[PDB]
Amino acid sequence: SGAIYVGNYRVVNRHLATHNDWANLVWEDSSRDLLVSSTTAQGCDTIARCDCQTGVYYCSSRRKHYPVSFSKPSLIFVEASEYYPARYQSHLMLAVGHSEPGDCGGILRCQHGVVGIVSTGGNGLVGFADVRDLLWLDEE
Ligand SMILES: Cc1nn(C)c(C)c1NC(=O)CC#N
Ligand SMILES: [Zn+2]
Repeated sequence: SGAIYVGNYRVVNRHLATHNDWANLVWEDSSRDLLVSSTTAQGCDTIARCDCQTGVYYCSSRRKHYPVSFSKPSLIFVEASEYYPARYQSHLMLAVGHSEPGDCGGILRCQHGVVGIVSTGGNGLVGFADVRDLLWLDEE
């Protein structure tokens, strides 16, 4: 589980979005496993705006933050999972590391702030849904 809280936005894995999230929808994209809902309270999480391929992620299934190298966001074939069929997930970054389904929503952070959230895993790879291209999370 886990979210990003920036301005009047809450950024969650689309597959973990609540009824309250869908009742307060701003933007969702199934191909990226992202959903953004409206917040009453201002958020102050800083979104990275950068090209970084090094950072740190939170892994709930180890209670540990791990430093990783990761690929730039891309369209990647992800084995069938419980919530998406076998498919191209878009805007996905991969790193060598541990992840289990409930790690979804752990933050990946670089020197510039929040890069993304844990979304895919298996075969020793963890995938993160990028948010750095979502420039509108900054404004309005
Ligand atoms: C973070 C992660 N690690 N692993 C092994 C898998 C399958 C995931 N993602 C999901 O299961 C999301 C769905 N459906
Ligand atoms: Zn960065």
